[PDB]
Amino acid sequence: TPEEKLLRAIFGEKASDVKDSSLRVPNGVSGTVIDVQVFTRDGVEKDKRA
Amino acid sequence: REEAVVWDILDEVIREHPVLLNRAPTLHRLGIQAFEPVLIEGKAIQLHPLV
Amino acid sequence: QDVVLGLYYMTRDCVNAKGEGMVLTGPKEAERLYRSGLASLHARVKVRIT
Amino acid sequence: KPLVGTGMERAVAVDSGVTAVAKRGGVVQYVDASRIVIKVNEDEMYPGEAGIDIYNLTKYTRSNQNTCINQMPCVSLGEPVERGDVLADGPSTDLGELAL
Amino acid sequence: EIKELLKLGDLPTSGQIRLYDGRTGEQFERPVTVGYMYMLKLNHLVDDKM
Amino acid sequence: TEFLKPRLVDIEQVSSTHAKVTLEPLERGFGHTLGNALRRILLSSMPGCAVTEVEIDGVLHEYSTKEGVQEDILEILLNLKGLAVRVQGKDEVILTLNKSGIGPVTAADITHDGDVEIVKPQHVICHLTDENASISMRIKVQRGRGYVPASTRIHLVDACYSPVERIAYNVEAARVEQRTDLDKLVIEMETNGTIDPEEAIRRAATILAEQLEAFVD
Amino acid sequence: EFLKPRLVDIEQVSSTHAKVTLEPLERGFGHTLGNALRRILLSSMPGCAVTEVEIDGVLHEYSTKEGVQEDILEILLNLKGLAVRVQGKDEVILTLNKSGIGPVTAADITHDGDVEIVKPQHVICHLTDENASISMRIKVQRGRGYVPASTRIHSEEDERPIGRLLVDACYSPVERIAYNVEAARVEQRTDLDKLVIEMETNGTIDPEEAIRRAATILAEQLEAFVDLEKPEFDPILLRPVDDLELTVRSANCLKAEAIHYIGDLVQRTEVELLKTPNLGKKSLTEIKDVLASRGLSLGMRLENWPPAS
Repeated sequence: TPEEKLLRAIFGEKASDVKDSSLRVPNGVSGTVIDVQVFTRDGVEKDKRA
Repeated sequence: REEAVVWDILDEVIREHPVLLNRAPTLHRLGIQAFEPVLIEGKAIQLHPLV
Repeated sequence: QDVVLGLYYMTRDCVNAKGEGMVLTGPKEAERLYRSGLASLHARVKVRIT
Repeated sequence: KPLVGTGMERAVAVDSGVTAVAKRGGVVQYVDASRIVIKVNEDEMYPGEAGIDIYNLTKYTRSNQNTCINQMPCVSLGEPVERGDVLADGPSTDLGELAL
Repeated sequence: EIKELLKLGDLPTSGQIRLYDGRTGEQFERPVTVGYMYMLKLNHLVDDKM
Repeated sequence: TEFLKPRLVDIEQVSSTHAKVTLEPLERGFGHTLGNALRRILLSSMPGCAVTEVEIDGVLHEYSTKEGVQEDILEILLNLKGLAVRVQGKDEVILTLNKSGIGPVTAADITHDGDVEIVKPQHVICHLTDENASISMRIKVQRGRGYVPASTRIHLVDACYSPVERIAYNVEAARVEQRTDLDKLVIEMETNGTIDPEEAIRRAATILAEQLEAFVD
Repeated sequence: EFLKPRLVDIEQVSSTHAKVTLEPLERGFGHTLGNALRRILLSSMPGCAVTEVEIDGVLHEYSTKEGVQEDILEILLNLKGLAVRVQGKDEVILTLNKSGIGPVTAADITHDGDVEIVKPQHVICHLTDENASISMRIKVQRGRGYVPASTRIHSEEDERPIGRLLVDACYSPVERIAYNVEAARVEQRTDLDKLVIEMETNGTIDPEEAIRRAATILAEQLEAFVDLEKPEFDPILLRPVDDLELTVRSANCLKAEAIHYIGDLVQRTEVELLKTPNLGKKSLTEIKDVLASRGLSLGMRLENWPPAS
């Protein structure tokens, strides 16, 4: 919006075509990661870590 | 962020500001009673014995 | 429940107990007698009260 | 372990599969916090394939949300084991008994 | 049998002993029962309920 | 691994002879150890003098009646415990009650000696009935480091020495910043007026420090 | 007018515990002290408990090391109970190495000037295979009270060594303290009492030291007893320069040039920077971009940096 447009203008941030959906740890709960699994649809290229 | 300063602020907004406490089968009107909050470490509600 | 067990145990009297029979000016010094181990919580005693 | 008890606790630990019970008797060849290998005695051994019974212990893993189910070997290197003895306690089992 | 097993123990039959408040260090009138009870943690744990 | 000593100490003292003091923050557990011990000394061991014995001018015994006084002798003994005696360097003094008449003998009706100081002349000792109502006698005091009962004068007045009429210590939770739970210690005490509460404490725990002078470093 | 007490024979019985005694005790003071000392004895005393343990191939405490029958969690748990003592150091890292089939005790570590292993037989864990080897960095520090691993992470600040498994702090010499006042008849006095304080310990502290420091804190607390809205600059300016997430090369130059906070940086000028060692056009280009991204630039003059407390 107008005032939002000015806000990016002063502080010079490029507002992304992408929004953050990232999975983050629930509030207050804290622990150690003992494992990670990666499932992929058949045909999408598996990324590096996976 | 839970900056250290807010806890003191919470003590201000809490002071005179009752909260309603209620238990499961509300029967007579005493099933809901108002109390003045006292900040307590821990996840449990502490409840005056006489009540 | 606990509180009523306390007060009952508080005011109850046995037949013979430490401090039986003595006399005190007032409750202040009654507690002073008790806390010190001189007088039993329950013993028949005359004390001045107002 | 229960300090005061009844005597079913042995049966409960074993019958539930939480603990790991020896299939055949013999002597322990190898004990690791990971696996347990038992060298079978001949009376219990079948003629073909010879064999040793290898028990792969379960390690830290997910329960039907959210507990952890983890086994610890209760036996030591080179120990006599008889058929039907607890090789390892599961969660809430101590030496073959039921400890809740 | 319990009393007999308590006899081998060196511990009294009443199953009660003298106990002292860790605060004042004073004794407790009457013996209190002390012993070993098996106790469970049910899983209601509070940082679920809150 | 340095230690914790407290900060801010409100003393709200009712009247003069009565006081309730709060001291916070402490380290967890310390309010109770400091509190209790300070209570033990204050109660069971304190320097002070009140009454071990008084001769009876009326009779030779503790079981008897007087002429002109409705108070029983035990009543007067009661009153005796309540007389405030602060004696100077003089270790044991003795006074006289000389007075008579139609009205109660107060503490201003007692002779005034040199080293004797009574904090309340107003104190009511016993009444005085009609007419002449013969009364006066000699009173001997005594010192104690504690409270001395009646049966303890084994070779009679229960001797209440310790200026403390009452001592209680309330331990409540103290909040310091990122320190979760602490002890906030509130000492409430009444005195017989000889020494004010505030200093009785000071000395009360000064006794404590001196017993320890053999350990520190 | 009063009598002060003092100690007397302190009788050691086992390497663990001992019975100290305190004669010169007046009427009732046996209780006034004995509980007050138990109080300070059980809790606040100095102690050294193992804290951070970084082991070989172990990623987290929930895994299993091939070749050892103890779950890592259990080995961590065994360490919390390793009793040690240092002298002039407040934290030391001990290197434990051993291999081969057999028990690995606590005496197998590598000795240090302040290292005293009070229980050389204390079992760290077993070893189940001919060639199986465990190397470990064991960080022991000294402190007071109970500090569980949980409260240990607030400060953080690059605890990144994913290999470092924290354990819970056991700090305390005292195990069990009990006091009994039996009447001590010194040859002449009416009635005086004694104090038999029978204590119990992990072997890392001597009786006299304890009982002394106990009373030490006590009177030390009586000490007190005896007598009776305008922010100016932008808050972001006081954030450390590390918050800019510069290149390794660029970050070191600023610390090397005495530029530690954002406020210091916004003052320095373009001209000055190419003259500082290691910085060329390439390095400076990175810096100009990150500053514009937070609404800043170089060389702004502030007539009052910084204020004022």
